[PDB]
Amino acid sequence: SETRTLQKIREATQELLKYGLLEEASKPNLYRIVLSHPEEVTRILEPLDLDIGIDEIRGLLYVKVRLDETPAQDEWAHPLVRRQRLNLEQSLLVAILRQHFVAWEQESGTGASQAQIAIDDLLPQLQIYLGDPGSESKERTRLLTLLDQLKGHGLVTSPDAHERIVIRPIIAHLADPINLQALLAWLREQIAQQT
Amino acid sequence: SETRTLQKIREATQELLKYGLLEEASKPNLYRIVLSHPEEVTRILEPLDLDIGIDEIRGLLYVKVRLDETPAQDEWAHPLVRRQRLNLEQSLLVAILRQHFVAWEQESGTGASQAQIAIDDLLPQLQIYLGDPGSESKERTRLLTLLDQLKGHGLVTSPDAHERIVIRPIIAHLADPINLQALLAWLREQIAQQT
Amino acid sequence: KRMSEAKRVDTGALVEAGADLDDIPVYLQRLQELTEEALPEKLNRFLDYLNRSSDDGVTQLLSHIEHEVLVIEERLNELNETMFRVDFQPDRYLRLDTKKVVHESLRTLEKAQRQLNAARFVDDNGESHYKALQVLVAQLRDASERNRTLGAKALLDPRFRLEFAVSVMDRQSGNVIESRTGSQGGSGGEKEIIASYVLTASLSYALSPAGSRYPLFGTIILDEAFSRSSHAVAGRIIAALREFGLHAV
Amino acid sequence: KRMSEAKRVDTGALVEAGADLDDIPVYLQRLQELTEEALPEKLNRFLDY
Amino acid sequence: MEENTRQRTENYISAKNQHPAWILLATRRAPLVLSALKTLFEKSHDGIPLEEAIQSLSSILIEHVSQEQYDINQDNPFLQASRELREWIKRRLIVER
Amino acid sequence: FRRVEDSWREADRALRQSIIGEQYHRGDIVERLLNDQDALLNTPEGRVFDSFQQQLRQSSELKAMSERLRVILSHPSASDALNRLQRHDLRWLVKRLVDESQTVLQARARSERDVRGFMKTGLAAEHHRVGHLLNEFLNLALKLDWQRQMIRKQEVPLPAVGVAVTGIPAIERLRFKEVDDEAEQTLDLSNHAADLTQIGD
Amino acid sequence: ELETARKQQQSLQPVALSWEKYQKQERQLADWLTLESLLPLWFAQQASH
Repeated sequence: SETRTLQKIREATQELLKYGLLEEASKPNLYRIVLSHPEEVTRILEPLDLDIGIDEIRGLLYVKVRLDETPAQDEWAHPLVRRQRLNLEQSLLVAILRQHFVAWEQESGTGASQAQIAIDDLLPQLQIYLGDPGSESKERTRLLTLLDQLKGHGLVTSPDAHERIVIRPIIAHLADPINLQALLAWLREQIAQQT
Repeated sequence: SETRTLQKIREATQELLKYGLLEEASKPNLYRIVLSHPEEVTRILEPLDLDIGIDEIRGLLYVKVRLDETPAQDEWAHPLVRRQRLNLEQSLLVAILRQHFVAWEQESGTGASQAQIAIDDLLPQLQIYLGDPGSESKERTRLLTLLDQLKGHGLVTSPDAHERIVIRPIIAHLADPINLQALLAWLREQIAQQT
Repeated sequence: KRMSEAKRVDTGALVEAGADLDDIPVYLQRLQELTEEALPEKLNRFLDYLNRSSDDGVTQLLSHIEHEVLVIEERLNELNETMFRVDFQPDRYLRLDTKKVVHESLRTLEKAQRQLNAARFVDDNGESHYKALQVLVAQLRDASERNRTLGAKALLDPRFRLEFAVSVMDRQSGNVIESRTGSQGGSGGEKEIIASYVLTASLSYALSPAGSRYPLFGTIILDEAFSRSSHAVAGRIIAALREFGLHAV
Repeated sequence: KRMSEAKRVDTGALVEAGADLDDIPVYLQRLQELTEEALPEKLNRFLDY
Repeated sequence: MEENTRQRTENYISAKNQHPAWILLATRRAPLVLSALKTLFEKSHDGIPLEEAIQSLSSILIEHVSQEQYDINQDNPFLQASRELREWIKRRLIVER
Repeated sequence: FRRVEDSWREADRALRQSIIGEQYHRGDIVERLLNDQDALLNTPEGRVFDSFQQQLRQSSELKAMSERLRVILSHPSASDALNRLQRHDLRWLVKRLVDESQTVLQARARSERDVRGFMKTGLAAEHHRVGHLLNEFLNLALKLDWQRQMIRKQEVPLPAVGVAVTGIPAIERLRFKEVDDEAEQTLDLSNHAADLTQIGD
Repeated sequence: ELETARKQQQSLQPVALSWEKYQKQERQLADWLTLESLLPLWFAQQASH
């Protein structure tokens, strides 16, 4: 009797809401389905106070909090974005991963979603900032905790049998140069407060 | 895109999704917003394969599965709704609350008078059916952990100053009551047997 | 013309620019930046530093392998000390020894290291040193790639640098008539007893906490090596096993 | 811009001449020789092998 | 040479406050820790595997339960050994790789 | 040599912390690596390390020293001279020096790793903008007091992208412990003795 | 990397030299063109006188 949204559209929208993002490289069918009715998906998100960005160059479709009247204080207050706010150690690791991601992008162009890094390369980097407790196992545990928390936000695949991970393309949009300037201005503010 | 959905309507929908329920007793405004906008609410839920079940006498609103039966298999695997299976203690407390709330609804009528019970009444029953973890303090800690978790699932409130909780009307719509009561019968059978 | 010439060698900077008047600005901007970096001036310094650092790494690794070989050679003396205690035949005790493997890969490594050491002195801004270092690192990388081949193990695996030999010694004198090396002899019973005996001695030495000649964990497990052995050689096996302080199953 | 590009992609058939208009005769001789002889001949050798 | 004299007390003030060895010699519990650590590293030169090190340490500390004059673990010597290894890593006495 | 090992750790760490400096041209980083390695070499412990390295080129002398050590500790007087631990250590001192110097080389190769990382920066335009931004941010990061706990777990204003909604709390998703698993297994501790006669002839 | 930087600088320097030479020529020619515009007025003054 009443209208039913295309069952495939329902599948795609619910799946994208579940995982928060959707990549052609591993889920092409739903990715294309959304790309076939982007108006429909956007309308579906409007009640949720959500929105859908696009990046066809790397093959990502990611959710983002709507901004029609959203408080500019922080979109994180939205009741349905369940994962918690990012923090500045996670932000330092995010910056390192973003630098590696852009380096890989230059190397292979947009290439494939496989922008990989060996975990052993991260340890020298964070060592400089978070310190050096002198116990390789302790620093590795700290690094893996940070990486797991980042995967909670969906920016890196968990460690695998080769101790390698793939920086998810979503990283490019979280460390968008505009967001980078915002965070950088706030970080300069805090450095001034350090006085 | 086109004009927006009412900000009040979207707020109420997001609240109902966060908590899985809405109440006239505590949130009559969002509750009446959802009621006065049922077609819009269900349309918003339609892409999600979601819907809202209602009980005006109990002052209860809650989310429920809109899924077609056996599109993939006879048992529903809604991506946005993970079907957690509780541990034994939580199941026992759920059965206790179900039967006690039913009895209170017999006594006062359906949803006419809030169902209530005291922590001190509960603890001895948990000790009887489960066994002493080692002290009264551990019993209270375990009971409060169970209550906090269930309140997370919207089933119970927090203890008041007198340390009495009110049973949430959501209990009336649990999935498998047969399993609950069979487990309760088996639990009494086993406490009888193991002695 | 020269704009196009510059593009022929560009990598990653002039890509965004054409080859005409409007592009001259960015060309000269990057020329300024490149000259500011002054990188081309470092050439000889960095070449010599690379030579030094990679030479240090390569020589240290090779000497480390050689010292591993020496450690193994001393382990042989330790086990020989253990084996001198017991008899293999009534008037004889077993002893070990090692020769130095002669192989193509190790010989090539020797030649390349000779050239590398000869290449330090050549007053050539370190070019010949770099050539020798490149060929030696080529050997190392080749070996590390095809590790299962005999040459790769002969190079990077310490023990394969040695050939193991076993002999039977006169209790009262240095007299020796026996050798299990090069040509095993293929004896269908003697090889089995020899292997079981040497294995028992080594296993006892490993099992014995330092200083003590007696194993702390006396138990050992064995199998149809006896079936391959005759009655007399099997009895020799049991006698040797008991004499080394081993209780067995 | 065209002839300079040709010299870059060149494979020993244009290095003997420069990148000015006086070299045009060699450019054209090589162009026609390669277009008529080289392409069909190489394609047929490739196909036969 | 007197300039070195004036500057030197800065060096010794810093070391007494900062350098690991001097701080260790200063602490009330110095002799027990030093003896145990010497015992551990003495009998091997390759660097102890952490599990072996902590087991040997829990064995050593048990010998010193007779030394009641300083801390004795009443219930779980292994936990004590693990805690002491953590602590000595924290003081940069032992770095593990 | 243990002290040399720390000196090289700190030289390498300084090289890294300076490499973060945005204003450092590529030539500046190359110059810093070269000059820092030279200075570390020239310092006294650097001279010790350098002379030991030169001994490696002249390996026959180190081999002769190890051989003589071997002949020394075997002589009976050696038994009285030292406990077995010291004899063990001294003979393999020649190898032990080789091992320890390896640790410094690891730091040098590690530093060359970051040098190589900073060499390749011929970025595209957008890559170049984000690279400027990231280097600025990382320089700003060094000055924070990382060791403190509260600094690390402070929130940042980074926007939420990739946001995922999850855990929709539908009461109908609830399932409960089911006790059909109680199938018991007997503890058959009886002695399953043997039967000698059954054995074959 | 150092080798390629050397080559790039070596090849780029001639470009800058030619650019500056051409710029000199271009200012010279621009001024010379400006001279051609004043010619009618000078000879007009002479003709009137």
